[PDB]
Amino acid sequence: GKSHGYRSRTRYMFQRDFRKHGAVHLSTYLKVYKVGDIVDIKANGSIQKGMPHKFYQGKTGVVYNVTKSSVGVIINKMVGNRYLEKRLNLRVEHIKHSKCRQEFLERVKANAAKRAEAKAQGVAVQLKRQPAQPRESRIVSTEGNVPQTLAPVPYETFI
Amino acid sequence: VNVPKTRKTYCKGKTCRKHTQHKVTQYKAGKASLFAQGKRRYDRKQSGFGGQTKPVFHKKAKTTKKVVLRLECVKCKTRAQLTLKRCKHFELGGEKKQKGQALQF
Amino acid sequence: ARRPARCYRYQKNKPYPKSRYNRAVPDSKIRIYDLGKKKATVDEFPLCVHLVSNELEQLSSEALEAARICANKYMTTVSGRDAFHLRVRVHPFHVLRINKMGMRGAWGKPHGLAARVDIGQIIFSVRTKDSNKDVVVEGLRRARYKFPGQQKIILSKKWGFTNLDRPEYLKKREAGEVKDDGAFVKFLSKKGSLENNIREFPEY
Amino acid sequence: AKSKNHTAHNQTRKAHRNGIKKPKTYKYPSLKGVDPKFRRNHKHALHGTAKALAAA
RNA sequence: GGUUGCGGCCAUAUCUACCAGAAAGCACCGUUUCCCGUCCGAUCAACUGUAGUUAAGCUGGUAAGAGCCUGACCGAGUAGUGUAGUGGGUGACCAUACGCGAAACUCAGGUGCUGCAAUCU
RNA sequence: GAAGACAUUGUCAGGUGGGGAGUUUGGCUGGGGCGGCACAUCUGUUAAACGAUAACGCAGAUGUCCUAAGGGGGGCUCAUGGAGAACAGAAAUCUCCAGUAGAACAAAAGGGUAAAAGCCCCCUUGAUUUUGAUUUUCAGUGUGAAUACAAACCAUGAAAGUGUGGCCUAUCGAUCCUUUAGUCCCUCGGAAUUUGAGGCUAGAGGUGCCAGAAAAGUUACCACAGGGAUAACUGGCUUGUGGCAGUCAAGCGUUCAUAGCGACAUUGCUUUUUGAUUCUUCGAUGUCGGCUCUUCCUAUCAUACCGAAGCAGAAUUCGGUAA
RNA sequence: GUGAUUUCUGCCCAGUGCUCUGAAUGUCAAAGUGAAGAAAUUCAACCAAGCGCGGGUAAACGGCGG
RNA sequence: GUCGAAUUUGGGUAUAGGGGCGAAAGACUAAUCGAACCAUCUAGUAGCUGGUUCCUGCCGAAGUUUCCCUCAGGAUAGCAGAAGCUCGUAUCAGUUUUAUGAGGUAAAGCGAAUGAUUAGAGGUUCCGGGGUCUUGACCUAUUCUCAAACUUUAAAUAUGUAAGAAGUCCUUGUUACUUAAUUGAACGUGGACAUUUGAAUGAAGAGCUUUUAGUGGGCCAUUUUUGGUAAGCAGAACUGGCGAUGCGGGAUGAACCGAACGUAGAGUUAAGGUGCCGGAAUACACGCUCAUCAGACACCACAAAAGGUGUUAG
Ligand SMILES: [Cl-]
Ligand SMILES: [Cl-]
Ligand SMILES: [Mg+2]
Ligand SMILES: [Mg+2]
Ligand SMILES: [Mg+2]
Ligand SMILES: [Mg+2]
Ligand SMILES: [Mg+2]
Ligand SMILES: [Mg+2]
Ligand SMILES: [Mg+2]
Ligand SMILES: [Mg+2]
Ligand SMILES: [Mg+2]
Ligand SMILES: [Mg+2]
Ligand SMILES: [Mg+2]
Ligand SMILES: [Mg+2]
Ligand SMILES: [Mg+2]
Ligand SMILES: [Mg+2]
Ligand SMILES: [Mg+2]
Ligand SMILES: [Mg+2]
Ligand SMILES: [Mg+2]
Ligand SMILES: [Mg+2]
Ligand SMILES: [Mg+2]
Ligand SMILES: [Mg+2]
Ligand SMILES: [Mg+2]
Ligand SMILES: [Mg+2]
Ligand SMILES: [Mg+2]
Ligand SMILES: [Mg+2]
Ligand SMILES: [Mg+2]
Ligand SMILES: [Mg+2]
Ligand SMILES: [Mg+2]
Ligand SMILES: [Mg+2]
Ligand SMILES: [Mg+2]
Ligand SMILES: [Mg+2]
Ligand SMILES: [Mg+2]
Ligand SMILES: [Mg+2]
Ligand SMILES: [Mg+2]
Ligand SMILES: [Zn+2]
Repeated sequence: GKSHGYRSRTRYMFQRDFRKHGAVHLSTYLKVYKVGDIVDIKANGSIQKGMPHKFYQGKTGVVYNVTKSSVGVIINKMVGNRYLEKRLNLRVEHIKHSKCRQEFLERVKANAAKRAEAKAQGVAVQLKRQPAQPRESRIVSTEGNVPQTLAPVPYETFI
Repeated sequence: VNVPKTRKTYCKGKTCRKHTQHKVTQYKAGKASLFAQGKRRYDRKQSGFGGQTKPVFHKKAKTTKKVVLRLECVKCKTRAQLTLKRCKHFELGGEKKQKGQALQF
Repeated sequence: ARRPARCYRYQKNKPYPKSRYNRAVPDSKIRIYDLGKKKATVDEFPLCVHLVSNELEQLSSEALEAARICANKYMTTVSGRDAFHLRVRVHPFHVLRINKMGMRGAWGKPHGLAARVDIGQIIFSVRTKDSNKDVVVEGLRRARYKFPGQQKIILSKKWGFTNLDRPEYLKKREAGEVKDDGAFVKFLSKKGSLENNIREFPEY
Repeated sequence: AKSKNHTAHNQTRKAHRNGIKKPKTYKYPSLKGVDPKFRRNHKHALHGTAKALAAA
């Protein structure tokens, strides 16, 4: 018959990285997590307690609860034609701070700095990111860079 | 499996409310009464003509029964029940494991 | 008792090697892969000729054995017993299955061995002297009739079985960077301890 | 007589007729599963700050 | 800059073979009444800093060293792959169009950095 | 005349009772049957690098076992190889060196682990009490299993800590009824006491067809509703098998590969074999063979005309145009 | 049950049936009897036939190997 | 066949439906027998077959999930209609971008681990065996070839989250939680910052509720893919179709190509075509081919290995 156990099909997912076995470094346990923080889930195979299910591998959520050695995380899961809220109790070994928004904080700080700098004299501070734009015109000099002619080469075996 | 005849565990006896010494025995069902309401109803239904009026189970599949231990507190004589996993051989006596010796004969 | 080769010509299934999950595979029909003077020095046979596949298919172990015998027999008769070194460059590791008798429980038993070859993959390699080019080419031409699909004979520009061009190999050997180790050679690199690279290649 | 066993054909198209709804986000989410010791003190903290604002 | 205690990242830090080390520190080293632990005061416990030694540990340097790390239009825009055609071919498979893009290989450079506290020609 | 409180008759009780009555006599399934379990589950793979994903796919496993093989703490380091020590040898015990785990961890497999999760020693029962939340299968029901806390009571350790069974991924069970523990609480309805009975909360006795009817055959005397959703004829697809025909040429042929043959290999054709499949037909396409009669195909047995020979003649053999 | 006459009908009683002037302290209903209890009730002893045990039986059902 | 008897036969009489009668065939019992006929219970039940009556308008499916003595049937979720309700662009998206995660397939690798595997060469024994020197066994450096249930490395396509007002910053209030400690945590008072307010594009408006129909036999094509010699065979993955759909094209055809439909007029095209059938150049241009079985347009209605001083180019 078929087999659909809890850790089914996780042969490679939960393995340790090459030459990275053994105990966890202490910086994992020294980080602080607060309600509202954004974390991403990556299970560690050497810690069998408080381990997430394989579905949540590589997912990102928001902390809603803090306990002695674990945190509570909220994940939106697509079931059928809708999304359901899932709450996970995970030990800190299996999570880390997400940088998908930590990089966004500095853009907020820089926007305030640029707004205040131009507040006294400037208008239209233009605090909006823009996509890559088409290149403008330029002049290409041939001084010391005379074009080299190329031609297709004949077929050769050289086996 | 081997289980000691004595065990220290929580006693919710309204006077202990703490870990105490308990005597350990094995639970036994006991004879069914002839005046239980379910029994009185069955005898009335079975009388007269019509034959057997209730199903009789036949397709047994289990080979074991779960062991239930009755724990009696030594202070207040308050009993408690614990259930173990299924096993084929169960004992309460001693004869603990020897750590390592030569296999005789 | 053996099905025609058209029933197993193409690579339709995943590789199915002999392992701890089969354990009941018959032996291959070809057991010898080096023929002729296999003890010959690299400097003795500079010319190399290849029989190259031009299709993505499977070659049975029977076909490899039959083609090997035909090529060796012809070249020995014409050129000589020790005038070439013929090497088979394909090993049959894929196990074929046959369903012997409806379609219930159709998983078959091992039936034979075959080698999965790609486009441009070398099948046979022969090294000999320059004056013996025409004999070895004809020997490989006669081996093509034993194989399905299209094969090509290409005159290699390497030196023997080495991965170096003929002018490049001559450059190294005149500098004392080539040492004979059996039928093949070892080269001198610019790396490693000088204590080991000096006793080896003393002439350099 | 044997029939088909399983398929996911047409299932995604059915799900996109009215589906793929992002969950509605609310201010003040439910405190289900929050640590009971934190919630016991948070209740007392809210009562204290309610009196101060009312009596201000 | 040296050294010790507690560390962070966890080989640029490891491994093999050699050489060197002022000061202090570390260590080896001395002893068995006491607390303590062994078949053995070897390990572990206690006492002395006295009797000795830089031999080892330890730290640094050396090697067309092994490993490891970083980079390279080195290999290679190759293998593979998303999308397209009433494209080629009996077929097996392959070319082209709009995109994404490896690994091995080759060569070059590197061989721990650093936080807290104390101490030393 | 016989017989006698015994036979007889009446009402209950035990046995006997296919003579007779009523009923039943799983499912999946390349038709059904037999077999098997793909029916409740677990590991790896098939699976196409989130998740999900079929076949009577591939290689295996589960209905157990353990007072420690559970919990805590301490000390220690394995497989294997090399060099040694009376008896002593390839394997007995002792010593040193090398040793990233090549060992061990109840079991299937995959993960995980080295001052440990392994080995040895010491101490223990947290495999405990109360009731909620969460993850997996999922309808976001149940059951099983598992995760993180709260309120108690404990074990261990100098301590931080760890512990709500087994390092992790399987090892299991509703209603009704019975029975036990708890609370000694609620009810027996005209009012009380004591037995008895009935309730409240938590377990056990089992449904393996594992969301859980109580169940033997036969019909060649047969019946009905249906089914071409499905087998026993043709036809259609396929050609393994059967039949027929090429290519290559090691050899056979006194010499001599190819007059005539031809191994090891390899490419096809045919639907005059049998399988595979289940598209058409079960409100019916009359079913083996022979007899009779017509026509068609050529892969030519004979007849016509030819080529070739190891064709002297005779006879025969190979091939061509030819139905 | 076999199927005129003639001739001949062998061996097997373990199994399934049938049968017995066989044995006794196996199993055993209702009523009755005893003990306990305030009673409902509970337990115990005794205990018919049959079954079990023992013998017989194949022109009973049937069997006649390695 | 039999024909003086177990003979044939009239009339009378007896046996009645789970009963009769049978020199035995499940035979016969009024054309009815492996349980007669008649009326009633009875309009017996059927997950099964058949049928189910006027028009126009708008919207418009499913053959999939879980459970069932469930497999020709139901329940359940989904897809669909109707009724609307709260609001008036708030916010959302089968899409891209930027920033930041997750994965172990294609490929690649084996003088990298594990497991297979060809050939030598240099070394090693008080530790294999013949012989006084050879074959094995390991050791070291090389060499040929591999893996659905091997792997250091590792794509493409898919996939999670973020891009602000529920935000950022300054000051300081509450608590029985927490800290050696006004330390922290959580929730607040007050002040400062407006829609180039924090990328692109779009948005017949967004959000929400109740109720109920049909369906729960599917099938085909491209790509990925399992079993099988193969199949117009059996079974999966993503998407698009048929079923439910006409129209132009492929002569002909459920699925291919083009394109989707209110009634008409004009113009222009798609795929496919323009000797005649047949609407449209027996157009233009450079070559190739002569078949005593030429060839002629995707899906598609088949042809191979091996050969030819046929002819052409290299
Ligand atoms: Cl479908
Ligand atoms: Cl009558
Ligand atoms: Mg556990
Ligand atoms: Mg009765
Ligand atoms: Mg073929
Ligand atoms: Mg097979
Ligand atoms: Mg179905
Ligand atoms: Mg298209
Ligand atoms: Mg009577
Ligand atoms: Mg009966
Ligand atoms: Mg069936
Ligand atoms: Mg997946
Ligand atoms: Mg354990
Ligand atoms: Mg009353
Ligand atoms: Mg079930
Ligand atoms: Mg049942
Ligand atoms: Mg059919
Ligand atoms: Mg054949
Ligand atoms: Mg008809
Ligand atoms: Mg007819
Ligand atoms: Mg008819
Ligand atoms: Mg007689
Ligand atoms: Mg008569
Ligand atoms: Mg009969
Ligand atoms: Mg009716
Ligand atoms: Mg009727
Ligand atoms: Mg519409
Ligand atoms: Mg029907
Ligand atoms: Mg995988
Ligand atoms: Mg690959
Ligand atoms: Mg239906
Ligand atoms: Mg079908
Ligand atoms: Mg239909
Ligand atoms: Mg056509
Ligand atoms: Mg015209
Ligand atoms: Zn007590």
